[PDB]
Amino acid sequence: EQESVKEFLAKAKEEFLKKWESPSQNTAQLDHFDRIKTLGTGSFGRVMLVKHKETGNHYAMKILDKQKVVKLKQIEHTLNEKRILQAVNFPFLVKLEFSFKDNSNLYMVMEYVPGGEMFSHLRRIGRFSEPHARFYAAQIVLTFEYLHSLDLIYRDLKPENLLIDQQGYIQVTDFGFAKRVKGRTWTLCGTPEYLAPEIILSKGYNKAVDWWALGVLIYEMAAGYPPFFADQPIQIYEKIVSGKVRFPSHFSSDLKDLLRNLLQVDLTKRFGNLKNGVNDIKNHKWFATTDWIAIYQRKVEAPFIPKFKGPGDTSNFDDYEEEEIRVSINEKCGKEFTEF
Ligand SMILES: C#CCN(C)Cc1nc(C2(O)CCNCC2)cs1
Ligand SMILES: C#CCN(C)Cc1nc(C2(O)CCNCC2)cs1
Repeated sequence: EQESVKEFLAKAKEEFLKKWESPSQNTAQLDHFDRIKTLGTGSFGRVMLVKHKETGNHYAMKILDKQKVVKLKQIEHTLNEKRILQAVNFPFLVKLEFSFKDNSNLYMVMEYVPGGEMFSHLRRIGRFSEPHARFYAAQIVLTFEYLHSLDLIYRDLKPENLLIDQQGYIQVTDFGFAKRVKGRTWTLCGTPEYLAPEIILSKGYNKAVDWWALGVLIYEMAAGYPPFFADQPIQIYEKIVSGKVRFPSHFSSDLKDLLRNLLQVDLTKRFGNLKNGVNDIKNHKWFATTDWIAIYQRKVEAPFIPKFKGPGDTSNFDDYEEEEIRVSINEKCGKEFTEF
């Protein structure tokens, strides 16, 4: 609305498109780093703390096995992830420093954020007060304003993907489902508790699914548990498509009103997806105390600072079996990953 916001977003889009159209490639190699510790694992990849041998700097290295990426139908998703991360720039997104590939794997070398996942702190404290939840939610609102103005949808908002930095601010990690979308998209993906009804029903869907997921995240931060849950995914999906939501009595009236408009099952009536876009959220009464410019500038004192001893501390992450990073003598899946 204000011309200063319009010109900020226009410059952000110009700088994104220049890097999008000419991506960087092949900017390091594996024997430039020492392996320290496994920080997370999944069905086709893992994340490892590493140290660069010449500079001494620490990084979070995401390692993807090419053969498993193909088998689980993730080729286009992994190419989206790396092409988007090398082109974006925003205070609340983890930065990609290097990328490269070898006979067996794809590598994305990110900044290391030592404070841990928001999920760990939420479960240890029980629930966040409304001011504490609001500080984190404001950073997500600004991040989605940025991403959506570049025609990007994020599609994986949840507490495990939000890391807490040395200042107590959020860094969003894991762009494995992020995509450049000018109209609608159709892939079934995401985590069950956070999916909007139009994903579950196999519709063509848009950026409104990120604003639904922000309603699930704010509910989970302020209550301690998500609004839709069950033992089996089909039962979760039945609750989501009903959209019946019960709120704890300790929620303020302003919080309940915001959540009824983000958790709106009709996508054409959902906040974030109306004529006024993000400003229906930024101007809602639950955000009346938020200084949007001071949050962007990192000038607000955070609700807490994680406890850690230095840039290589891993005490806020958990323990996994330590496995080899094997590189085959023969090249695998070369054609499929030519652009990486
Ligand atoms: C290889 C090959 C030919 N396949 C039909 C290609 C395939 N594409 C998929 C997608 O889910 C990838 C994400 N965009 C939507 C389609 C699954 S299988
Ligand atoms: C708290 C509590 C009680 N549970 C029934 C709550 C639940 N929490 C989950 C999640 O693990 C899903 C993924 N992100 C974080 C929360 C599933 S069911």
